[PDB]
Amino acid sequence: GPHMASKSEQLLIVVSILEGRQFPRSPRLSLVVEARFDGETLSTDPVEHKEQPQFCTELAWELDRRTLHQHRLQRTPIKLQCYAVDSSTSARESVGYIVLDLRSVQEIKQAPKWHPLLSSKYTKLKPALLIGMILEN
Repeated sequence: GPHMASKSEQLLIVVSILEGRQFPRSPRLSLVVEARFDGETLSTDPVEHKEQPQFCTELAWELDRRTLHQHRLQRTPIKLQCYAVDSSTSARESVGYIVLDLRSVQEIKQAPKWHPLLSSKYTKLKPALLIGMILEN
């Protein structure tokens, strides 16, 4: 009819923020990673600003397969920013960003990979995040 409903499988996109490398050791600071996908922001809880920070957090969004297909075609990003948080002054500062896209994410799983932070505040070495991305069921 003139109005047509749509049905497709409900899915979870799960982004795993596993760990970092090549950060400066900063005992006064912590690190938070925030991810935004399609106007929905999720954040890790602060972890120590070690050289190899242990984020160990999954961030999950729900969508259906037809909406996912559209996001692939539009190359809708999952936008990550990494923040150094200074609890002594309740301040934070972006120390770099990563842009992920879903073009390849599938049930058929892919191994996590290292993504360097772009526009990094920490210009010695190459700070990076180990990130996994999967479609769950």
